[PDB]
Amino acid sequence: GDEPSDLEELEKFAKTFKQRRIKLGFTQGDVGLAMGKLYGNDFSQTTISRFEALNLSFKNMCKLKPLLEKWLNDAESSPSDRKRKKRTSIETNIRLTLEKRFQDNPKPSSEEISMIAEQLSMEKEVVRVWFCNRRQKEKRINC
Amino acid sequence: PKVYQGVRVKITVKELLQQRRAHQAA
DNA sequence: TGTATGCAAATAAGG
DNA sequence: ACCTTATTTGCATAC
Repeated sequence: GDEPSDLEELEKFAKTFKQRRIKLGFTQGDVGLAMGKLYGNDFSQTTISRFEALNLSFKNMCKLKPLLEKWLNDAESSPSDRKRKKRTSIETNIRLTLEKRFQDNPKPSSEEISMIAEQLSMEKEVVRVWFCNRRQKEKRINC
Repeated sequence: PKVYQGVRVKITVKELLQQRRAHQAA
């Protein structure tokens, strides 16, 4: 049950949002900080870029547009008018040790994940997810 | 062979708009 | 300098 | 709890 009119609404709003962002003097990175400080909806420059270029899914774009439009209408209306975990950086040295563990055994037990996280001074959950994503990558690249 | 290593948005609004434009002109 | 994007961390949803 | 498949999302960096 696809709606052509919804795609048009998104195309139009994408074009006019970029237009009006620029006219207000905001970079893509500026929009993303304004939405965090003001509304709690922190968003990266990457995500604003994808939204303006329509390079998000239809569902993701639909969910962001009202959050973007609210920001824009406020920023243009000045006549006296919980949060995602930060993306953990994994340095090349750590990645290489995890890769070696993965080649040894691509599915460490929970006890083994604990040992690894302690060895590398990491949180158990980050190591757990690293192995999940690495197993997924192995399926993706050998499809 | 250069294989894409990471995850991608499989179907974008951009592509859906091109695809509606392919079906209308039909 | 801003913007676009490769790689992947983090999250969503089911079993 | 914690894997799976699925998808959102942002570092880091190339233009």
